[PDB]
Amino acid sequence: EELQVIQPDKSVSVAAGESAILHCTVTSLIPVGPIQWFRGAGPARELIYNQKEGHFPRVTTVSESTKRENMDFSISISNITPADAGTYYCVKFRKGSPDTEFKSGAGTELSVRAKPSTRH
Amino acid sequence: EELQVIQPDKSVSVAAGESAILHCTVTSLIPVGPIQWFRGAGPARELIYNQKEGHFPRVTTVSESTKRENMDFSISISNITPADAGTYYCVKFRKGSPDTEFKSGAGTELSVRAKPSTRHHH
Repeated sequence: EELQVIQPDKSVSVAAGESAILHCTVTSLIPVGPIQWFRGAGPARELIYNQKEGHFPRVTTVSESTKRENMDFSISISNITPADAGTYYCVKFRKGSPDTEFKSGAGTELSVRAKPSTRH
Repeated sequence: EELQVIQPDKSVSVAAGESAILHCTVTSLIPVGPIQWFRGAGPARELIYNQKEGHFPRVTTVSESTKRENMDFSISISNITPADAGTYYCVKFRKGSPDTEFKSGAGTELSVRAKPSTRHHH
């Protein structure tokens, strides 16, 4: 029954300027600890969202609450540009001193479609 | 990639009169269609919650999401009594003419703890 982190989309394609929804659910509430979203798998990955701390004005959670019982950690990111293309990972932390990474999701690759030129 | 219905808890134990959380998630938004909850697997099973229609005064979603992309269909049922004990199934329907059952979760067995007596005598 060990926790799994489920990212059901391998890939998401959005038009430039549209919002992009990156899905993540968990199969257990055990162990307690934060779910964080990153762009990149690497040491220079960017923290995209953490509900417990920090400011992320582009992100809106699907779950619409911080209830401890929530199992959907999916987010929407507004006004997508090619700078946002990347593989996004939903990561389960175990609370501790310090919190440690328990499970990472498989990644969802965000691609961004350029607006066709006019007219013609 | 085909939709799965995930009920993480084989069993939940609740004290009589308290609320029971019965968890359910889906792994896909495809196909489009309602999630329903039932108590029982058989022909006399009770409809407990229906996304599309009906009044279920004792039942709310755990999730506060009002968004069509929500994947957490866990429910809280209030004011539990032993009459509520049983196995609860989260069921994905495919929208159609009529809607059909696409997949059923594995079920969660709800048990209800009676309140200890306050007396060690007749």
